[PDB]
Amino acid sequence: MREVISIHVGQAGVQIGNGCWELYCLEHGIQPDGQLPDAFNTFFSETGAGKHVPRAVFVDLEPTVVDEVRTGTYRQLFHPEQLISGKEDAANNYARGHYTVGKEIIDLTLDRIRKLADQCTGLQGFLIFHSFGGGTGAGFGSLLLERLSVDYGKKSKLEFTVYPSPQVSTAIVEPYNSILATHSMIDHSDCAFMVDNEALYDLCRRALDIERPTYTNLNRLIGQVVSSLTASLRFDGALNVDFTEFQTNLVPYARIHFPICSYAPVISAEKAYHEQLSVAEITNSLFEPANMMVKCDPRHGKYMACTLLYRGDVVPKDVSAAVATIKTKRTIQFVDWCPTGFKMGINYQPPTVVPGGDLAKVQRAVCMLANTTAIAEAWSRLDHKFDLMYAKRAFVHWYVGEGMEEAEFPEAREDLALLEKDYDEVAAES
Amino acid sequence: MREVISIHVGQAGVQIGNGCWELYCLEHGIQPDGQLPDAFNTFFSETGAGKHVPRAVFVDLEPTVVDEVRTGTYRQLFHPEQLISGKEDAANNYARGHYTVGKEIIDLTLDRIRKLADQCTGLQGFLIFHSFGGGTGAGFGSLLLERLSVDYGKKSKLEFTVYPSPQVSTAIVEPYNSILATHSMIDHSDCAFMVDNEALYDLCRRALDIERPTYTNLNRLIGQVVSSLTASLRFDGALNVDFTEFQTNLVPYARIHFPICSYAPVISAEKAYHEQLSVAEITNSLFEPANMMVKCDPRHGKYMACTLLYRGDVVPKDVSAAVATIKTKRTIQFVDWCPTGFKMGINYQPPTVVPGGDLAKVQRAVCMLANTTAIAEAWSRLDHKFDLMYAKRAFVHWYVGEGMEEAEFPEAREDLALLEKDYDEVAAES
Amino acid sequence: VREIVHIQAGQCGNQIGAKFWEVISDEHGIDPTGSYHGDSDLQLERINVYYNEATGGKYVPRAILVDLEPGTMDSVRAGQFGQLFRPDNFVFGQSGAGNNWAKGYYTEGQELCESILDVIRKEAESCDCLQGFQLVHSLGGGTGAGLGTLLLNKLREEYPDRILSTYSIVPSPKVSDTVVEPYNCTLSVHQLVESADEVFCIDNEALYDICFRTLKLTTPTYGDLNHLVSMVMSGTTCALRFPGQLNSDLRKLAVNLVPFPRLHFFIVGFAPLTSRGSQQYRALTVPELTSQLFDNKNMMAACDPRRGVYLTASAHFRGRMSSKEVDEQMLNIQARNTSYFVEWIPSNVKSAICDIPPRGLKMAATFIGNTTAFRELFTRVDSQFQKMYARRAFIHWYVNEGLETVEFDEARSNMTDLIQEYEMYET
Amino acid sequence: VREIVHIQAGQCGNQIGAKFWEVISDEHGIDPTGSYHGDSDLQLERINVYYNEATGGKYVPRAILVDLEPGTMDSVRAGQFGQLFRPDNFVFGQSGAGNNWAKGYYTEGQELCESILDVIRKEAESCDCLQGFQLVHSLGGGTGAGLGTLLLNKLREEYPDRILSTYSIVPSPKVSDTVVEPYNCTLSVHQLVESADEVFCIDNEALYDICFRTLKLTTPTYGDLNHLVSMVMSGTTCALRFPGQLNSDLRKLAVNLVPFPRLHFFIVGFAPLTSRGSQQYRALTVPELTSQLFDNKNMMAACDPRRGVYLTASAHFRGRMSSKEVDEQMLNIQARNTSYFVEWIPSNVKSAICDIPPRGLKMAATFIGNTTAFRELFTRVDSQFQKMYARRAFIHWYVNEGLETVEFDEARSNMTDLIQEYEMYET
Ligand SMILES: Nc1nc2c(ncn2[C@@H]2O[C@H](COP(=O)(O)OP(=O)(O)OP(=O)(O)O)[C@@H](O)[C@H]2O)c(=O)[nH]1
Ligand SMILES: Nc1nc2c(ncn2[C@@H]2O[C@H](COP(=O)(O)OP(=O)(O)OP(=O)(O)O)[C@@H](O)[C@H]2O)c(=O)[nH]1
Ligand SMILES: Nc1nc2c(ncn2[C@@H]2O[C@H](COP(=O)(O)OP(=O)(O)O)[C@@H](O)[C@H]2O)c(=O)[nH]1
Ligand SMILES: Nc1nc2c(ncn2[C@@H]2O[C@H](COP(=O)(O)OP(=O)(O)O)[C@@H](O)[C@H]2O)c(=O)[nH]1
Ligand SMILES: [Mg+2]
Ligand SMILES: [Mg+2]
Repeated sequence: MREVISIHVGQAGVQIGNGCWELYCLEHGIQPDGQLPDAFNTFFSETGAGKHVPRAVFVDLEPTVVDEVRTGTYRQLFHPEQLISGKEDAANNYARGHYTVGKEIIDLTLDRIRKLADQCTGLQGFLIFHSFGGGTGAGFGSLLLERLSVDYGKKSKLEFTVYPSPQVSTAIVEPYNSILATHSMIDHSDCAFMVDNEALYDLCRRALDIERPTYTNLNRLIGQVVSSLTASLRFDGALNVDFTEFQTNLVPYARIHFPICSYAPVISAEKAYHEQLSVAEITNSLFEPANMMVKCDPRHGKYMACTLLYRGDVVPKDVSAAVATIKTKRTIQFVDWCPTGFKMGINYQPPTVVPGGDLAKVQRAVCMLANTTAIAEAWSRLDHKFDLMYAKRAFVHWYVGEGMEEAEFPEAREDLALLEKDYDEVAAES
Repeated sequence: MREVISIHVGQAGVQIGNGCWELYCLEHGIQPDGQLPDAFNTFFSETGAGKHVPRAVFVDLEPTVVDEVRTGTYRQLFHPEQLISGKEDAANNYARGHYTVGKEIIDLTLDRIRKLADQCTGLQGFLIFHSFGGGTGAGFGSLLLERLSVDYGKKSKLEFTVYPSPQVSTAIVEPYNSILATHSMIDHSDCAFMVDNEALYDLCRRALDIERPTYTNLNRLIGQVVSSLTASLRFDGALNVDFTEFQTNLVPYARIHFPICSYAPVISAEKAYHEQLSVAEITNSLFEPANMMVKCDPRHGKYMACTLLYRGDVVPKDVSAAVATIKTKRTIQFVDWCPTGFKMGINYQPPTVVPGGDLAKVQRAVCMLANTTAIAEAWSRLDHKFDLMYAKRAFVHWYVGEGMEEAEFPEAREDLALLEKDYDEVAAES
Repeated sequence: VREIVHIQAGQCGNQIGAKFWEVISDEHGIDPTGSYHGDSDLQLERINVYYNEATGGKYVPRAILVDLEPGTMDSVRAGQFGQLFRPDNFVFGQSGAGNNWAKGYYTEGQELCESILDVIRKEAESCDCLQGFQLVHSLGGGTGAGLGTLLLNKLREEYPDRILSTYSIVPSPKVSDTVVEPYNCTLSVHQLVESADEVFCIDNEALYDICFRTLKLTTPTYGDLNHLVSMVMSGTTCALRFPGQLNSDLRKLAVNLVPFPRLHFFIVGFAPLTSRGSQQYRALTVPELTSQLFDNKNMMAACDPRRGVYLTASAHFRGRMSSKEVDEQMLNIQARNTSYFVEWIPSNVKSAICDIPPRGLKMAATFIGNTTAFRELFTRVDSQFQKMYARRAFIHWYVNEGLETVEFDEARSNMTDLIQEYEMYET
Repeated sequence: VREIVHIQAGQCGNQIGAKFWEVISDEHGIDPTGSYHGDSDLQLERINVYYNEATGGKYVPRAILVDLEPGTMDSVRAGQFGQLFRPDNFVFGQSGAGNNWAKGYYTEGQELCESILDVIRKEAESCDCLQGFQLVHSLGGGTGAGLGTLLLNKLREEYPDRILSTYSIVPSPKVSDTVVEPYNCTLSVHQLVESADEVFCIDNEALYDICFRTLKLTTPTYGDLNHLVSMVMSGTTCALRFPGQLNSDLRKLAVNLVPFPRLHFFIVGFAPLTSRGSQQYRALTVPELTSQLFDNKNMMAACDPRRGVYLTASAHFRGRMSSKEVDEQMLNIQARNTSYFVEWIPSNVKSAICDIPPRGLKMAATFIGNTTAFRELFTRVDSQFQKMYARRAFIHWYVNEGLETVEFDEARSNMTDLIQEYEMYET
């Protein structure tokens, strides 16, 4: 029919991949064994009898995360070829995952990705997951994209990655890997969505009523966003939105392609029992900085083109009333040369609950993707943290020994500066 | 009705012949005793009552391999005259197997093969098997082929021989026997197929999932290819291909005749759950260098002529679509002076499985035979290996002592250089 | 025998098309299986205008559906009237819509254009006569806006004589459904002005507003919105389909309402409209119909006529009614509001009467008018176009397809002159 | 009483003929055991054309089977209509098929030719009349291409007056089934041009294309492919077998379509063809048949007529129909598309009418045309032959059968002139 291919890289990619594919199978009708006790063609392939196989590839340079899937409940669903495991991980080193160890397995991975592309007659794009701080996520991820750019060209390569948190950090060398990866992301990727763990931690505690979450809860929220994005591509709706439509709207400039993401309603299973949650309520909740899943305040900057996606009971008449109310908010800023700024789409399939889930059975819901100049706040923090470590040359020795030429350090520094200039240059007014 | 004769020389030929008739009895449905619990007369002969007999001759200069069949379960199937065993083998010496000991038994075997041809009214080809490194495979094989050329003349002499592996080697004198036999094969053989164990081992581990194969597993893969090749003569099909049809199309020159072989799909049980195995997929697999049973990359050379053989569920519509897709892949090279390069053959009889087997019960399958200059990579390695021995005269004394004149060593070297010139001259373009 | 070929493009056109054929099939009395089970002989008089006959006692519409993705088409197949359409007329691509006017016009348009044209040629050259082509498409999208204009140029080249009447949905200014709406609309206007004889502009804002004011729909869906459009084309071609005291077809309409080749954009409205519960209290006569027709709240285009002046107007009436009563109202409404009509063209209101009303109404009326209020619509898009065009960057998505930057200047230049052309004639 | 002798050569010829006799037997109503059990007396009027009588009211076809090896007819013996054939007509060799034109013509051809000719002489001189011979063979192969041309010359030598009409499959233009096809085809071209009155060219690629486009067959087999071809020869001989308003036999066809002795290669096509799902919606009539016939996609040979120009054309019609409607259509399609017809020949299109259509179809049509588009077909094999002929070595296989160097040069030179001959007449 028309297909989308998913590639997952690293520990973050695999565990997010679990959350996504539970929700998809636990939305469509497919048992963990592949049988049934429609939109199947978009995400699954058919092998005869009654068995289905996902269109996904799982990649990591170490076996612990992958072998959890091989020994897990959902082991039977996946094709053993799809699960690729390395021997020893990159140890959070960009050069090690790019030049020495990454090139040992890069050409093995692309064959299977290309092999899956043959079955996809109506392929319209790819979805790729990363962790910026990781060695395999940033190192191997950059190498994978650079090849896929020349392999396929004019096919949308959409990405959904975890940006480093403003203060929460689990890796000391986190600034080094992110900036080197940033140069590779910007020139080859069509569009890449940012999310950070620190915002999700605060959201998963405040909106969802959880005292002490784990990575499993955060991945479940991530799964909802991706499903709503593809909901226009799977089931019927009064306003369909294709992948190619997101590419044109959300990208004003060739290098300003990073959006930021939000979802509403985010309420516990208990407290939805009191609230009606009309179209106006859920639309109003999105624009508050508290809900948004990146820890940057939009009020610091300005807004760009935005996208709204509605699921379930929504009627188009109430959307126009709600969006018009949004424009009356003087707390929300727009540039004069972007007067329209909105694309809306509606799908009738309601959101799907999760086994042992954290969300309520809401009849209607809305997903939101927006480009904003407030992301320059995130870039400045990463830029400042990088200069302190490079000024005294805190960790250069590890990266040099693994094949990286030091001249890459100033180049990635310079390219980040231009992007910071681009966000300020576009933010200017005439 | 229409007959083909099989001759097996050396230990490798005897063991392969055991596997080959093991497959044919299952394929036709003939019990090991010759009774039944069609295409029988092509491979078998009836003796009245209900007993059949293969049209095969087993020859080796030592009784160990032959007596295994004599004492084995299949002993009652074979005719006692067909099993000919010598007294002492050639000791991996070409001169011993050609001049001294080879001439002791050459005319005893030649009566036996000619006797079998009397009962073959429609005899239109022979199948002869070799191991190049063996003394009897090279020394006696040359003496047999030289006689069979003048005994029968314009009758197709097809050969299926195991070429020495690029690095896997079990005989020190291996380069010596290969070059000496090379002169004999090129002039007298109508067409000889190349295979090597090293490529067989790798495919038997990657595609077929075997940790540690034996020679028995490798022989069964060989038997599948021969069965598919002979299926056109034996069973009904929309595109019948005769031995003469293979001879005319595959070889563009007299000496360039050497083809290469491939087979698809080669899959285990659980891997076949997840793949639909369409005609396009199996044809695509035949062209990856990983599937060649000769360990030479086709990308090093070019394609001159190809023949495709399909069995079972295949429909001619999808063959034309599959082949046209192959033509678009110009990572695959054809010379301009051969634009067509293909003959396809379609048969309805599916592959036959074997108890204790290694292959999954696939509904459709395809076999591949093609000629290429990628083989010239293999000849260059053998030439460089030989010169190191002959420069210091590493093993001349053994061969001269067994009747061989030294002058044959440079002449066989010169013939190899002339053949290598032919392939490179053919590779030239206008 | 004045057959009309119907073409639908884009997500907007197909969903409009599905509801449109429900209205026409219901009026003629055709079973969703394609068989006639109606109640009057007059229905079978001139059903040939929209339908073709199949030998198995079947009636098939003269419809061609165009889209770049099958998702919209597969919804129509699952529709109630899906079986009615001829199976081979579905022409679709295998690539995303892109929402890009340049991509739809150049990359995917050329490949689809040749295949679509011959399918059109099948229905075009199959019947005894062909008066005009009817097109439904959106101007804010990429598929209908791009490929629809390309096919419009080719239709003119092969059939210059025929009336290329089109129905378009103009991007709503208050709440836009696409960020790149000004680019797509401005480029398409250049193609539409020079090629199309008749263009009717429809805004979803009024459809929302009319539903909320009059019909009192708490949750009006696109079904109701597309339904309010449905009678507009149904009423227009009704003069061809049924007898009347004064017939007025498309060519009569174009001659009267178009004073100059470039001033032909029209506003449309329908009467009567009443909430589904307040209909009891309302006596229904011809003067009551006229009051709704000229009321500024009933226009489906969000451009207030009072802010401009009228040049030409036409009214259609359906049902057995007095001819004097219709004629007197045109005189009365013209003299009462002389401040909104040009002095140098007298009798700016055209009239027509049709014998048979539509279903669900005993008397009904349709209004089509042309006025300088369109300057409001073009001012909104042009002002937004200048805002966007200085920030050249969105042309990046158009440059990669192959579009030259001077085309944007040409599109603005021609549309600017169209604004000026309406300005001068106001004097 | 216009008996026609049928000869089948090679793998392709025998399997097409086997499907051919299924169609003819069903049309006449001949039971597979060889006895009449049909439904109409009209079937018995002129069954003598293809069938020879046996004792006990049994009818045997006038068919001769030719091959180099027994495998092919053993499948024929197991066929559903295998019992129908005369046992002695099976003539075959006991050597390899070869796939070599030189081997099939010289080595095994001479032995086969003498035995086959007397078998032909059995049926040729057994009936009261003999109008022409019918041959089915492959050109990309070795047996049918080689031995068929040898037998073709001998048939002319003994029977110069009789019509030597043959059906041939052409080596495919894009993806084909043999490496040495240009050698086999080019050598046969020299024999085919001078000896055969009428040659029809057939392509498997068009057969694949027609099945996928119109019939929507997911897995079209050779049974379906041979079925579509079998309509063509069945329709051509239908004029002899049944009465009609305008009779047109083979000799009528040859005189009209062939302007010069060498320009006689023909393209064929059949109508109507419709998918099973969409056959309900069609309005099957005479004009609908005309649209399919001149449609470039339906033509069974991959040589696009629009790239060339027409010299002559002929259409056959079956069924009780209007004579005016057929005569009007042939004029309209002629004047509409004059750009593809030669000026110096008026009335480029021929027409004919037959009374009885095939089973299940109330109406059917067959189209045969001649055009310069065949220059595309010969250019493909010519360029490939030159690319082969620089590489001498393949001749070495043909040298073993006595084929000399001059034969390849002679074959290309005549075929190149055939391309030139079509080039000059385009002016
Ligand atoms: N939200 C979320 N983030 C995760 C998850 N797992 C890992 N991460 C992020 O990944 C970072 C650590 O890098 P890795 O997970 O190891 O990614 P990698 O590219 O495989 O790095 P290597 O293991 O060295 O190869 C952490 O700081 C987390 O922010 C997860 O399950 N959910
Ligand atoms: N693939 C495969 N190769 C075999 C097998 N048996 C023997 N060979 C090959 O045979 C080579 C050794 O020569 P021999 O098997 O002794 O053949 P030979 O001609 O009888 O040599 P002699 O015993 O000296 O007379 C090895 O290098 C193998 O490559 C077998 O069962 N399978
Ligand atoms: N009234 C109405 N408007 C619609 C419908 N579907 C889409 N639209 C409007 O059409 C505009 C553009 O539609 P789009 O999908 O881009 O059309 P396309 O890209 O040319 O196929 C949007 O602003 C929608 O609001 C419908 O069913 N009814
Ligand atoms: N349509 C069709 N084509 C066939 C059939 N059998 C063979 N062919 C085609 O005929 C060509 C040559 O066939 P070949 O076996 O060499 O015929 P022969 O050597 O003359 O007997 C090939 O390209 C085949 O594709 C058939 O049953 N149907
Ligand atoms: Mg890792
Ligand atoms: Mg031995």
